[PDB]
Amino acid sequence: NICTTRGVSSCQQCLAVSPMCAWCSDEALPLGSPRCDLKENLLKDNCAPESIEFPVSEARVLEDRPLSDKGSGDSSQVTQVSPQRIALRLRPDDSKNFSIQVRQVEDYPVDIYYLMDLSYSMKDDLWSIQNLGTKLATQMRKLTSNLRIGFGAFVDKPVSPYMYISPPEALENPCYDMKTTCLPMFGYKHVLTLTDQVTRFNEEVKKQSVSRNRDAPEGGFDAIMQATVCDEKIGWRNDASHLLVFTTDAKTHIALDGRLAGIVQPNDGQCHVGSDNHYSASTTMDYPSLGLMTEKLSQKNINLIFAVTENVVNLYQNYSELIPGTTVGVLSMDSSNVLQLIVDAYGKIRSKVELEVRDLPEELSLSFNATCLNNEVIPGLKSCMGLKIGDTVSFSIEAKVRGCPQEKEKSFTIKPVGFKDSLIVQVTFDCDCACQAQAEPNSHRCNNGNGTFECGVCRCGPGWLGSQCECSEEDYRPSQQDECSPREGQPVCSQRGECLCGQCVCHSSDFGKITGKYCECDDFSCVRYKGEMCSGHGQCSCGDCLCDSDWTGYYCNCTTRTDTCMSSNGLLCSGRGKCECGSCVCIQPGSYGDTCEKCPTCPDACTFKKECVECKKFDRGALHDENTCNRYCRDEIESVKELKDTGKDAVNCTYKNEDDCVVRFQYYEDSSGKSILYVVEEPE
Amino acid sequence: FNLDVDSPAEYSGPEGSYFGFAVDFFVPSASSRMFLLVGAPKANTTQPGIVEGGQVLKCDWSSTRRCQPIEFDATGNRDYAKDDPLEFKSHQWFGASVRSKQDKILACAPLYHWRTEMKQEREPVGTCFLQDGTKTVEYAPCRSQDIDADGQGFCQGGFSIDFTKADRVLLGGPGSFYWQGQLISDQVAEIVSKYDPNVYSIKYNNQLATRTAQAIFDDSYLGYSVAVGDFNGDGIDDFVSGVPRAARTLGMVYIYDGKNMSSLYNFTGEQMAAYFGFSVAATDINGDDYADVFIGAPLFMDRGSDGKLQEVGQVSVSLQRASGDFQTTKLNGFEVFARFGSAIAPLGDLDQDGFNDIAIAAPYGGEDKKGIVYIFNGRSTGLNAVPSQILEGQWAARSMPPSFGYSMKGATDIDKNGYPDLIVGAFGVDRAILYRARPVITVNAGLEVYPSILNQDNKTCSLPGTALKVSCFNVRFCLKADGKGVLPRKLNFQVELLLDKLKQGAIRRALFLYSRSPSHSKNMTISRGGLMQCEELIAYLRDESEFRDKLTPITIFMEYRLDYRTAADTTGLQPILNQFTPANISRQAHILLDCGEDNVCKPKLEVSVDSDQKKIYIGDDNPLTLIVKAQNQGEGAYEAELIVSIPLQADFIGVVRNNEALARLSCAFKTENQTRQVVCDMKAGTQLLAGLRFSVHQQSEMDTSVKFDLQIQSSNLFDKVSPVVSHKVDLAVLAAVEIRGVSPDHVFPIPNWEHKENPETEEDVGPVVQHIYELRNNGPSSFSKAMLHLQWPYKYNNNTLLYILHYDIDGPMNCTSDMEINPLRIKLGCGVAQCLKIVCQVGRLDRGKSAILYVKSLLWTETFMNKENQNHSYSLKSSASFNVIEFPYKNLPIEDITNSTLVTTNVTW
Ligand SMILES: CC(C)(C)c1cc(Br)cc([C@@H](CN(C(=O)CN)C(=O)c2cc(O)cc(Nc3ncc(O)cn3)c2)C(=O)O)c1
Repeated sequence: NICTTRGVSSCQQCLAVSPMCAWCSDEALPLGSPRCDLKENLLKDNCAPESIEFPVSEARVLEDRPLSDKGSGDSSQVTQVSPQRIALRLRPDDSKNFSIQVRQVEDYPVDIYYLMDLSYSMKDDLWSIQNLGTKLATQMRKLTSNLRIGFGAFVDKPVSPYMYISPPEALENPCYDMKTTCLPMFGYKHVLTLTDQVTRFNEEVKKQSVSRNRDAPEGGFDAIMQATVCDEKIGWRNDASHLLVFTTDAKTHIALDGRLAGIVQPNDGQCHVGSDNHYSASTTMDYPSLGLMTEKLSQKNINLIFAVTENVVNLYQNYSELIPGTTVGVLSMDSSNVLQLIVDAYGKIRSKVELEVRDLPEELSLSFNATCLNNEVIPGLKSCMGLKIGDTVSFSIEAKVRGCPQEKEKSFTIKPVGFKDSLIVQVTFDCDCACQAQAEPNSHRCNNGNGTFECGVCRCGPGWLGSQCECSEEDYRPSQQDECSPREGQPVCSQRGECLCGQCVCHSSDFGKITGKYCECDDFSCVRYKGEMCSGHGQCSCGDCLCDSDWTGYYCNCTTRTDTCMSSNGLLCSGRGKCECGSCVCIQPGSYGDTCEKCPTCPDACTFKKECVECKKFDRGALHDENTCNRYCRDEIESVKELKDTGKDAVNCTYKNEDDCVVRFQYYEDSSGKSILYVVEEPE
Repeated sequence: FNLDVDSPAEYSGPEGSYFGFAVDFFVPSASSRMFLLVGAPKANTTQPGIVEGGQVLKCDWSSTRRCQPIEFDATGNRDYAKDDPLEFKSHQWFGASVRSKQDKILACAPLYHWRTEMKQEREPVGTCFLQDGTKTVEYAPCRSQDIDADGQGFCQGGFSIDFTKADRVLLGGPGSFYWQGQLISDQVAEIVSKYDPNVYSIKYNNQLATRTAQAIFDDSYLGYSVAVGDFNGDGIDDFVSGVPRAARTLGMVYIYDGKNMSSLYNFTGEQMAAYFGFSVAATDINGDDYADVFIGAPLFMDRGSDGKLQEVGQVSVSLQRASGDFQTTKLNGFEVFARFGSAIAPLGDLDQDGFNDIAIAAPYGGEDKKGIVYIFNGRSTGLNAVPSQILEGQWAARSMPPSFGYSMKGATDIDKNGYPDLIVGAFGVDRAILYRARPVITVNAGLEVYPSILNQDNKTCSLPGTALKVSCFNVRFCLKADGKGVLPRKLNFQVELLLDKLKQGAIRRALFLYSRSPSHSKNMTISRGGLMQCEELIAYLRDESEFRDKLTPITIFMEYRLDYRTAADTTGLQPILNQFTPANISRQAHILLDCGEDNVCKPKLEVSVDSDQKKIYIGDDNPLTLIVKAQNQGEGAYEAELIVSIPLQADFIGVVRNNEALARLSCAFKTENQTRQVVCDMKAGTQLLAGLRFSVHQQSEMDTSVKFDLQIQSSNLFDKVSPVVSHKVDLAVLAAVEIRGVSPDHVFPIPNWEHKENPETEEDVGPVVQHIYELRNNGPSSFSKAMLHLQWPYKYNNNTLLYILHYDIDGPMNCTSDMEINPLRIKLGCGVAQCLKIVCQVGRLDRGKSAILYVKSLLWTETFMNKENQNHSYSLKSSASFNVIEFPYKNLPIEDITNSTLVTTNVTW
């Protein structure tokens, strides 16, 4: 079997060759039996059990605490990930698994930072927020109890193609030409630090004033960057959700857009808000690119909300597709609906969780199997959505190594995006056996010394060979009695090496090592995808291109990640197909597309709705007992007695039930994305 | 790969002056000296009252390297009236953009202001200065009577500039017409002749300039970067301009005609906010005499492992074909936040291989954050996606990043060695670096042994110094070297021959005759040209008593090197060897394996081939596999080799693994001498059975089958070639086409409905009923034309069962009805009732393509009220079918495919 044709030469090679191999190193030397094949074999063959070396992977929780139930003011007792630190032990060829739990704690502290564009078109907008603080308090009282509110403003850089200077007195008042008054241009100014006294917000709004811009795109990205990175100035709380509201009216400037203004120094991401609260580097630092903004938002755990007027929604929505965790909404031209938008955005970014890995070594690889609500397992993906506050979800992860690198101890973390808590994994490798502590180089136990006694057979030095090193290059005895031939007729060492005094030794090589008692194995002739080379995310031994946990395949050529394969409705491949290794393949004809949601021949939605309606109306059916019927009911269900047929695209349906009565139901969706449905209280 | 990184030229400017923001070569025709033009937009000047005026400096070469500014304009702000200045030259960023053609230099101040003649105002039109030999003129095409932001007032002309072959200047202003941008193109002679220092808004007759567009095109920044190249075959350079904020900030590239400013081409990026068009280059990368386009997106974010968006940048390479289209490939970045693609510099042919090469910068990448430059070589297929050289910055940062690579200029041999050199700008540390290119040498090596098979008893020659006899042969070592450019006439090569490579302490078998060692090193001189002019040496074998390993081949090994110091030339520019030429070469020999036939061995080699894929389809994911049997019925063969040769279009996946009963091999895939083959790898009477994977598709379109050829070639002297064998696989057209459709399934009176004399709306008749059908091709082959029929009951017992309303189609098909559609202008099968037939014809559909048909109809509620009164019922039903009539493959056989489907609907009261 395996572990016998390979390894054997030493304990370390026996450990490294394959996960299931073993080694026994008794001083009895029971020759004629293998010391490397398997554990139960070493149990027999009269080899000492206490000398049997067989490390196995082991993972045990170091620090874990129960998930919190109501975090309405606990200083540090609030928990959201139940295991916080685990120790992972890996024999350097194998893998093992562990579980994570993530919870949305009720009544979690919230810090909202309202950032506003202050162009002239924003003027009426500025008038509508004069009482925003009290309304925000009275609306978020029922959601959180630690609301903190901050205020910041921006127009654009007071530099070149934005305002320059003016030969008349427009420098101190640009609005005199329009027989009005306004502040001079300002890039970004911190106005109100996050405070729990809501009324100050209102007190701080009446004193604001807009400024004249040359229309044009605004400078909001600088303001967002400074709001995220200025930890002390803005006043973020570590153990609190962080909503950054960004209200704007017009288009936006990008990185490398400031080169027209003479600014060529890239944004560095540090905080440049002085004592005056004005962005000092506004005239010297370029706009931040979306990569840097995404990085800083992830690092500081800030969730970004784009409150924009209709004019530009189709732009910012698309921008939100390049910065995960961003929520775009609709804002009236008078900005009278901003509070409802913020409540909806907060309620919608708390409804989904998502795991990310930080400080993952290049050696390691991970595979994720998620478990969402209703106790359904959706393997292959790490992000769950559709949650509600107070709900808990779980994930299973297995971690595999190609081998073990020079380092012996490493660490990384698995963290839910937007959360404070995380799980810290400390990984270690048992590359070497335990016996090296009793190594005796050049001992008389080995003939004429000339080598090292490594807990068993001597490892011969240069010029010496064979067990016990009884043969050398000065003798080269041809008498072999160890079956030094892989096959009858075939060369003794398959022409890849030569047999000397009983054993094969493999000769030189150009682009790969050679392993095996018959020189039958290498690490350069592995099968390859598209004939190029073994993709690298996995092992290449004996012509086999093994793969990692996240790169699995015959040729290591198609990822097992299931991030692309879920549909927008919140379930895998629109429920008509499965993700194979990155593309939804669906099992029914008349269906095609990325997720096979484009099926024209598929029947009306109310056909799939009828069983959910029956479940939510009457207690009958096997699916009702199994409660799998709850999977279908993604849309909100309400019982009514009047036909709410009023709707632009409201869809009706009828069902002839088993009884003589007829079931009637309706459904429609709105702009906020919440789809609702109504069932008539009594069947017809 | 030949840029000299061991001794770059260093230039430094005043601290904090952005020395290096713009770089170009100055090559005047009036002298043999060439300069570096380095822009310092923040350099303080001696102009009266001018703070941060900017400069352009001519840094010299082959001297005490010192940069002295050019005195383009020695005056300050002019006066419009008493105490009314006309100009504002402070912080004008002069030298931010520098270009030079022949003895003409164009420097530009993008941030120049001026006092409008209409009213007291300060507007950044930007200006430029053109130095032509001894004369120097001011060129400000955006200083015209268009004053406000809606005109050329905020033009910022000179942001990007470029000369052309026909001595015509292109200038881009990203601020014209509410920052729509503008390209202004003017003849140099006109600019020089039409200059009056007292005239502020000059009129040029031959000005080509793009004009204002709709308000949607605003904030486009047309002219951010410009390039010139020919793209309609007229011989006149066309205009390539970046519009990085076009198409909702997706970024675009316009190509305008070079003689009347007409739109020729548009390129559009794929990701927003990427500044697709930040840098544009136009050069031929594959030597087809057609200019190819390179477009940079330094902020491109691509998806890596773990599905994370990484900001690496991208370069889109579009190759120009004679058909007028472009073949586009993408080249992603290497490091994160390095902004790969910020600067794209053509170099011409860096190594003079025949295909032009390019350089692309990552100004914020490498060790620390001090910028690097990747050099790419061009091939026949286009750009090579693997950089052949990495230039690394070597300057610690300061208050601002060094930004090594923010500017380059190539395609100029500052050294006059025959290989174009490069300049890299480091304006963050106020430095400019000159990388010279070393000559590339191509070397061929030859190694052979005359007998190549040693009968161990052939003790023909006696070892010197004694009377013993040994079996000996000869080894020939030959070298050839050549290169382009200025190279020394003689090169020195160190050659080492190892007479036994694979064995290492194993005792060797072959020894040098004039020595007793398996290694021989010699120094020899090579002329750049000449001939091989090579020598031979004699080696022998030790007697049988020394060793017993006779099966192992004796491997002769050759390594060659050259002393770079000897050929370093006067300036210290030492040459380099070609990147892909091999430096080591090996041969193999064997001892006689007791064949004894005629002092050599005679093998007999046969092959056979088969597969389960007797017939194959036109095109799909080909699972094609081959089972091959190889037999050596004769004596053993030395270095026997199996070759699989395939016609024009095919591919090789690999050898089948995890099959124990099938013998595994290490077969490999090669393509050389415009011939593509699979080459795979014995003792007498050897049988082997192997399996292989292949991907084959039809692209020639004259034969209905595909062929394969097999060959066996070995090192044996007599049985060199085995008889050739051929294999055939038939081609098939399997266009699996199907139809499927669905009806609402069931329909229930209408509330608040009253009878009317005639219905005028849809609700007056009754509810709507929809039927949806789809004809879809799920087969590995496409079909040309097909027809489908829909059979539908229409009336029964003088009662309208249903009322057709309108059609809907998706796909290239045309339908037709046998009776009037919607006879009344509204705003129970066919076996027993009046029928209606709908015949539709659909064109070509490929694999996975389909045509979809939608029908909506109205339910006549009066008929069902009469049904309820009369106490009966209707069993409504309908049918459909299709038949294919044509396949696009005329030469291929055609088959008939016909099917049908049935639908139904239920109505209750
Ligand atoms: C003092 C100051 C600096 C306040 C000032 C002085 C003068 Br004196 C004149 C103005 C006008 C100029 N203007 C005007 O349009 C005039 N009202 C623009 O500057 C302008 C700019 C764009 O960069 C795009 C567009 N048009 C546009 N915008 C968005 C879009 O999606 C498409 N097009 C328009 C204004 O903005 O109010 C301002």
